Amino acid sequence: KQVTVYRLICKGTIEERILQRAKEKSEIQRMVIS
Amino acid sequence: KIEEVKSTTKTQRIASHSHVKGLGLDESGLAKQAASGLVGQENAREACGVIVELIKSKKMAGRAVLLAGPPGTGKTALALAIAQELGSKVPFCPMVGSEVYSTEIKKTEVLMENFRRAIGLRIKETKEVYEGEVTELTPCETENKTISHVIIGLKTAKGTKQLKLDPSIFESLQKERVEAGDVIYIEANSGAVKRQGRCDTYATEFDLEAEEYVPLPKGDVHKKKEIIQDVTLHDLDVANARPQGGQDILSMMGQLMKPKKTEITDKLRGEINKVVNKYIDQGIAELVPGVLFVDEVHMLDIECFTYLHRALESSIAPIVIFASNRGNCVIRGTEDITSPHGIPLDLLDRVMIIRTMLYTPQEMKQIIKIRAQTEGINISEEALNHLGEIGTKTTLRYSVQLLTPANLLAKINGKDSIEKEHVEEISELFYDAKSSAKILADQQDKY
Amino acid sequence: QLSRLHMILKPFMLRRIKKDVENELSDKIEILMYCQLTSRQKLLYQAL
Ligand SMILES: Nc1ncnc2c1ncn2[C@@H]1O[C@H](COP(=O)(O)OP(=O)(O)O)[C@@H](O)[C@H]1O
Repeated sequence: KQVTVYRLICKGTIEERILQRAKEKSEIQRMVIS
Repeated sequence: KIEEVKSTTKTQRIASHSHVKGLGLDESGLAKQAASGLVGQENAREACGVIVELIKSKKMAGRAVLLAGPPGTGKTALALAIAQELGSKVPFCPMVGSEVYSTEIKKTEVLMENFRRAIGLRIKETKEVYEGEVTELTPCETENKTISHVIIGLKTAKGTKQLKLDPSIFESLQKERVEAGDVIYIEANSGAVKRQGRCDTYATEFDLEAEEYVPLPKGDVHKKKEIIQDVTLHDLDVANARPQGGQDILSMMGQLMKPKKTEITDKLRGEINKVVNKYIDQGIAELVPGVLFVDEVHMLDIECFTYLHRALESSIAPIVIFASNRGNCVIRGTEDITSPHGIPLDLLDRVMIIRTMLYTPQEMKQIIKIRAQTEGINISEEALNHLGEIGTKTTLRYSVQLLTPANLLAKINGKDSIEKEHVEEISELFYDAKSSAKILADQQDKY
Repeated sequence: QLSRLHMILKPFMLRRIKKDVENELSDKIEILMYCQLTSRQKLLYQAL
C-alpha cells in the first residue's frame, strides 16, 4: 500500500523546541550511519 | 516533507472603543504621551489613575466622578480604559442614563438594581453531589400511601452505592422521567436532579431510540467539590424575590411565567447584606466592590438625580463614574431649572469632576493612526495627513468614521492601502453634521 | 573519527536503507500538521 504519516504540532508553544531538538538530533543521527 | 496549517472562523468584530486596552500610565501614575491605545488627555488619565487605585483600595463606598467635556473628547473611552485597567474580576457595570425609564419598575429603583449589580462577590461554594447509572429505584411507603424515602442504587466506574434519599428527590426523579440504566447527577444542596440519558452500556439495546448515551461516571457515587462562584449582590437580591431554586410545584412554575422585574424591598437587601456578611466572616467569601458607569448621566430624571443623593451616601454602594457631553442645559423633569452638565448643583458637590478637553491636530492624526491600525487597514501618510485636515475641518468621529469606507473603496479600486485619491472621494460621498447642516439650512423651504 | 567508527563497525554491523530491497513498496508521505491552539489553551499557556 501507499503510506501517509501526520504529526500534530502547536505553533509558538513548546512543541517547536521538541521539533527543533528532534531536527538537530536527526541531522547528527544521519551522519553516524550514512 | 509536506507542511499543513489551519484556521476556520472569523475574528472578534472591531468596535468604536476596541483600541482602548488601559489608561497608559507609568509606575508613578503619570500619563505616557501615547500608550495602551490612548493618547492626549493626560490630566484626565492621571485622574483616572487615582480612581483605579480608589477602586482597588476597596475602603470607599459611593465615591463618584463625573467625566465632563465636549462630544468626542473621550469620556466614555476613559471609563472603558478604567474597565480594562481593573481587569476581569472587579465588576464594571455599564449603564446609559436613559435606561432608568423602565415600564416594569420605578426609575428610582432601576438605579438600585444597577448599583447592586456593581458590587461583586466571590464565593467558595461547597457542592455535594450524587452521580451514576441508576441500577435500582424504589420509594418507601407511609400512612396518610405517602412516600417517606426513596432508595436509589447508583453505579460508577469506581463502585456502587445504595442511598436513602428524601421524597422531594423522588418527586424530582419522577419529574425528570428517570428510570433504571439512566446516568444521573443530583446535588444534595439544591436537591436538583439532572438526567444525562442511558449509560453507554445500553447503546446497543435498540435499533432505533430517541436517547443520547453517555459514558459511565467516574469517581465515587457521593463526592463534594468547590465551585468558586462569581456573583453580585443584585444577583442575590433578585434570585430571592422570584425564586427558581427548590423543586416544588411553585418554584417549578415561577421558572415558566413572564420574568417581570419587581420593586425589591429595602428589607430584602438588608437580609441579603446580613447573609453575605456571614459568608465573609466564615472566610467562604471575598467581596469585590466595583464600578457603576452611568454614561449619558445628563438625562437621568430629577427624580433619579435626587435619589443618587441617598445612593452615593450609602455605606454599601460601589464607586460610580458619570459622563456628560452637555453645557448649561435645562435639567430634565424641571422645565425651569438650568445647570452645568445638565446635572443639579445639589448632586454636583458629590462628584469629583474630571475635565476632558478638545484635541490638537497632532492628537487627531495620532488617534486616526492608532484607529486605522485597529480597523486592520494600511493608510498612506499623505492620506492620513488629509484625514488630519478633515479632523480640523469637522470632528474626530467623522474623520475616524471615513477609514473603513475608504478601505472598502481602496480594495474595490484594487489598491492594497488608502491613497489620498480614496479619502478625497469618501469626503464627497458622505457629509458630516456640519456640512449637511449647511445644505439643510439653505434648502430649508423643502424639509 | 566518523571513518574510525565506520571501520570499527563494518566487520560486525550490517546496513541497508529500504530502497536496496523495496523496489515496489511506497515511500511515506510525511505531513508536519500545525494547529492553532484554542482560547482555553492560550489562557493556561500564558498563565504558565
Ligand atoms: N484619548 C483618546 N485616545 C484614544 N481614543 C480616543 C481618545 N479620545 C477619544 N477616543 C476615541 O474617539 C471617539 C470619541 O470618543 P468618545 O469616548 O466616544 O467621546 P465622548 O466622550 O463624547 O462620548 C471614540 O472612538 C473613542 O474611543
